[PDB]
Amino acid sequence: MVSSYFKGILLNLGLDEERIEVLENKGGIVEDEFEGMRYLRLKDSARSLRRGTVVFDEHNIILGFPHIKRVVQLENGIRRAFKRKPFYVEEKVDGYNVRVAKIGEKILVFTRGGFVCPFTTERIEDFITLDFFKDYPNMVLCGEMAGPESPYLVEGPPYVKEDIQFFLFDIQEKKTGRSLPVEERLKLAEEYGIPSVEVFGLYDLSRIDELHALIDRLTKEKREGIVMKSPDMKKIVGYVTPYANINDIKIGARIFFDLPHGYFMQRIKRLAFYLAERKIRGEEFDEYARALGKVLLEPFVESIWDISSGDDEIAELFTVRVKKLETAHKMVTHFERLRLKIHIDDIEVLDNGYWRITFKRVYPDATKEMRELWNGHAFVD
Amino acid sequence: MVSSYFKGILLNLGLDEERIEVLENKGGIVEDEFEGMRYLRLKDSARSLRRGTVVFDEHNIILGFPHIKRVVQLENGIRRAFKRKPFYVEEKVDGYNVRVAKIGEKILVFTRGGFVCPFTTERIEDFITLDFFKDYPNMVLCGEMAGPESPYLVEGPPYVKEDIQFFLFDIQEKKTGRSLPVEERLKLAEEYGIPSVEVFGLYDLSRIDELHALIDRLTKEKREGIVMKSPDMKKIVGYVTPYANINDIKIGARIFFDLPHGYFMQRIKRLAFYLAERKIRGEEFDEYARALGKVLLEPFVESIWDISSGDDEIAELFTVRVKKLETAHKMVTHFERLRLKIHIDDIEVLDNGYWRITFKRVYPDATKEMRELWNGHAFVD
Ligand SMILES: [Mg+2]
Ligand SMILES: [Mg+2]
Ligand SMILES: [Mg+2]
Ligand SMILES: [Mg+2]
Repeated sequence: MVSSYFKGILLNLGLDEERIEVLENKGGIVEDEFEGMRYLRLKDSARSLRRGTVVFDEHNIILGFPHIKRVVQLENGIRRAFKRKPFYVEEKVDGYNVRVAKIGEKILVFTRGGFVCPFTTERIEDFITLDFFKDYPNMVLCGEMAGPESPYLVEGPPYVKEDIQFFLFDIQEKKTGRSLPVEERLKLAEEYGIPSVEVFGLYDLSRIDELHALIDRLTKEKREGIVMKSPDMKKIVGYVTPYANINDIKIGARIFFDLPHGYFMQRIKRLAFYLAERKIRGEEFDEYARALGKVLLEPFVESIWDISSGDDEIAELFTVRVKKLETAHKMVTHFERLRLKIHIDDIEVLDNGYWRITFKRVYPDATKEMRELWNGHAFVD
Repeated sequence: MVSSYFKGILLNLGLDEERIEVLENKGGIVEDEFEGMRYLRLKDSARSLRRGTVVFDEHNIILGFPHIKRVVQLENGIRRAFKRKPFYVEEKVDGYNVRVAKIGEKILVFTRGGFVCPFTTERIEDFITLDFFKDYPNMVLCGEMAGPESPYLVEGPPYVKEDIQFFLFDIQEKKTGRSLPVEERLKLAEEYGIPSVEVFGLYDLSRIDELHALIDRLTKEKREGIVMKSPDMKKIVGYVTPYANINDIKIGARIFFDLPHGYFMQRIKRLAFYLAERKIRGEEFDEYARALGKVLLEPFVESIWDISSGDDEIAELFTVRVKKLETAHKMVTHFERLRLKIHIDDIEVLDNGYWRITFKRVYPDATKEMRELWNGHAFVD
């Protein structure tokens, strides 16, 4: 299942031989390959080695991201996490996270599960100077890839009007995964001109009313929310806008089936706690209730009508821009290896010489369940 | 864990000794007691022995109910289940199901999991002549207990204006669980004056438009739906109204947490498929969307405000009528044994000599989760 080359590295990191065998047999560790370079992916956590960790050799170990906790009640979430101590407040940007690292002579870009993204790996030179990795070869740039032409999302921040952008939110050490303190990370982003998430400033519990006002502005601006970080990066909590919760449901309800457990319920919960904390009542409350009902039902009913004839599969269209047509071929191979059903729908050359690729992503499992129910399949609750 | 008396009975029914041991160790079979009579309850299925089966001796075996499948698309659900053959259409009544049987010299009433209900056991003589069991001691009357003064629900059919009522929907053999054909069951209900679910008539696929019209009438009348049965009772499918799905969410959203998996999602799904099948559009669609958003959010936000001070637990009030105060004491003991937190809030003697008991049922686990989130606990998605 997994080479003794990689199991030897795990042994030297202190994993037990029995744990390695269980991980190997259960598919918790798997081998992958990018441009001929073999590496190990952690599909499950292995003690200190978080899910999404990748191992190329004894030194080139890129730790997966911790799961960052969210609060649904902002004022008490702050009181619990930070008491009255100060914390940085940054934008939560709605994209996909990436880790950028120098591996051998190559700059590689990893998505959350530890896959090398051929698209982002080709594009990352458009956003980050490679000087950073000449000076800090053992550091990992951590950021959100976000915009309207994304390979993995169909939404994004309003201020990215075309293509896609990188937004730094952390700088971590290889092997240990240790985060730089906020201030040092921000100094490095300045020094190397690395685009950053917006840092709104330094706040504390006493400024809760300014933070509510910020959330209200972000909601009207169709932005995702905030991430709250102690200066030493040891305490991190996120809080998202009602816009983010409502729009997530709208996008998801087109598919409905085969989504992460609790996808819709969690966002209904976050909406209810926002309405409760902000004391929203009267007509304003009614507009949220109407919006929630609309985004749950309208996209879902439309897909039912789509599938009800019997030909089509539920689908999402998206576009990306690539420098080389060869990258588009590599993404098709990459999607096929990820067990996604995605094909090229259109291609256009742009006036700057980039290729704009339109992909169509279809959802056969959600389609099957939706169609079986339409066709009268009977099931127990 | 479980007496050799009962394991001997299971052996004679053909269960394997190893299966019995696994069931015993896992708590899939447990012993219970009512008025000094010991019996075995099946918390898990055991081959042919469905969950909720109870065993008192070699003969007094009362089979649990099959899980009756539902369709979410009525016309195609009928086409799939029945093709163009006729089927009976009965009312689905929103209550709790019961099995009534003669055990020794006693008439006992069992709820779905196989518990003897002390309330319904005391009350059942108000609805069914015990003559039936003099003539058919080996038959089980199966019905819904429904009304505004219910120990287990806080909703019910509109035409039960006070107290609670029994509605027969099946007659089954002891030990085998075999259902009588519809016509024989209806003849017996007539002969013994047993109150029945409304039988709307005999229908087929060709009458789908009359069935949609029926569903529309039932929805406006705040009734639950229909159950479709082949005359031989071998094919049974249910279909519920949009009213039932919306009101279920409204009731459930007061608690929200600690409910059956998929409770809300399943009812959102049923609403979407009704809107799609009936081609509901425009203002009519908007009113369903507004209703769905309101029943998800309003009861939930109200409970958050309730718990936000820190004293109260989420609660439901209900009333029942009993002939004897002693029955009220037995229900408290019964609730305590079921791991419910329910106490007596009020008592009133009625002009007919019955006692009206007001109980308060509280939800400590849902309360705890709701309050932790309000108080700022941070969690991953
Ligand atoms: Mg995100
Ligand atoms: Mg989003
Ligand atoms: Mg029911
Ligand atoms: Mg109901």
